[PDB]
Amino acid sequence: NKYKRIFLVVMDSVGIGEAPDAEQFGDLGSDTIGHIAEHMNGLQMPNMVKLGLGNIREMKGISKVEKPLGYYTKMQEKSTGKDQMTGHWEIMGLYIDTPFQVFPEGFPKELLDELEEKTGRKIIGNKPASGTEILDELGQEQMETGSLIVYTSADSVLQIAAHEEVVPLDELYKICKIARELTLDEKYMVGRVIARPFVGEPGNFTRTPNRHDYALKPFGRTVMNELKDSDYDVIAIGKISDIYDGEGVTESLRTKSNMDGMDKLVDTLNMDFTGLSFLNLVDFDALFGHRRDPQGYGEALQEYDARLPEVFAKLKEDDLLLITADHGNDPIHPGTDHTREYVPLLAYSPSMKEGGQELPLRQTFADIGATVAENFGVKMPEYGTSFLNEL
Ligand SMILES: O=P([O-])(O)O[C@H]1O[C@H](COP(=O)(O)O)[C@@H](O)[C@H](O)[C@H]1O
Ligand SMILES: [Mn+2]
Ligand SMILES: [Mn+2]
Ligand SMILES: [Mn+2]
Repeated sequence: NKYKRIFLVVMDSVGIGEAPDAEQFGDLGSDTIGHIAEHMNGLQMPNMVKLGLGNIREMKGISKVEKPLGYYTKMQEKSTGKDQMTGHWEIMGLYIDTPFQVFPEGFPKELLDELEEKTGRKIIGNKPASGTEILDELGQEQMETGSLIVYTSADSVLQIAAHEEVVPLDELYKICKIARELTLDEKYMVGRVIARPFVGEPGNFTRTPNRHDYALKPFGRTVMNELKDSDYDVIAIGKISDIYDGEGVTESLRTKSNMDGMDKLVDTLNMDFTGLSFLNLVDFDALFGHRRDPQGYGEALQEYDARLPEVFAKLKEDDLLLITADHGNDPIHPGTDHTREYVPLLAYSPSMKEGGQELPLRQTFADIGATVAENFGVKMPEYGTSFLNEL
């Protein structure tokens, strides 16, 4: 095998400019890194610059270098949707025709009617909200009536909140499983159904750790599945395991923040493994993109960049580092949804003694999965073209 270990880092939502099909999505003008760079009066990301970020595209504070450490290009999304599961499933070798939906005005009456019909319970709420806001507003009514608080967020989720002393946990989980079946429908396709049990009294409600998530499996066996089946390590860091519903995962490391995610990446550098370490840095999307906070996003990018030199120092001759993103989420863009954007691709190994070069543009995110598959000699994905031989 060419590389013993591959470290794949998804900077979640870190897009590099509108894709050719952005107009279909209402995403003309979208530019996640570029708009952040402008807001920051120049982004400080010297380590990404050294890798060749500016060679992909020059932006404020992000300039090209004569001799990038590794290889660079961008990738274009081939699948229909710009959601979390589409982008990640494509990266690992799939093609997803049917996109996951978001619900800024709440769920269609038809879906909620059927959920009521199957459960024998009333549904209240039906809007995007934080768990705190919705409990303050409807927690007391929920307790008194035994109704279900159904709500969403900026991502593809259907959340069901019920008080633990009013709706037994087991009943709440049964209800969520019913909701999970009903939402396997392209009209209502949510990425995740989430049980949100809570306790307390009006003016003092708290969500309990008895939260359960109900995800869909990827629409195909992924490169991760093939790695696991061939006895390779597949270490998932952060949201990765959840995003693939555990498919192909041999070890999962939970993270609490981007800095904690980098700490776990460092932990995996310290592990003797053969296979894939796969990190998702989610704060970019979860705290800043959807909340349209370019300052916070910019600060987070600078915090991430400052962590990289330690990563560079630990990489071995037979390690490969891949840095990419799944979609965009431009923090200076209308609405609260993701943006359809190209994503950067940086590919670096200390064995690249003369530095890297420009790669042909990746026509699908599955090019990453294809590269990983070829490296480890496992079954090649149906989609994607390996760039292993170019490195
Ligand atoms: O908590 P996480 O990282 O699993 O994230 C979870 O909860 C968030 C809601 O946050 P709130 O608690 O403010 O309602 C949602 O945006 C997200 O889709 C969901 O996976
Ligand atoms: Mn848009
Ligand atoms: Mn994402
Ligand atoms: Mn998102």
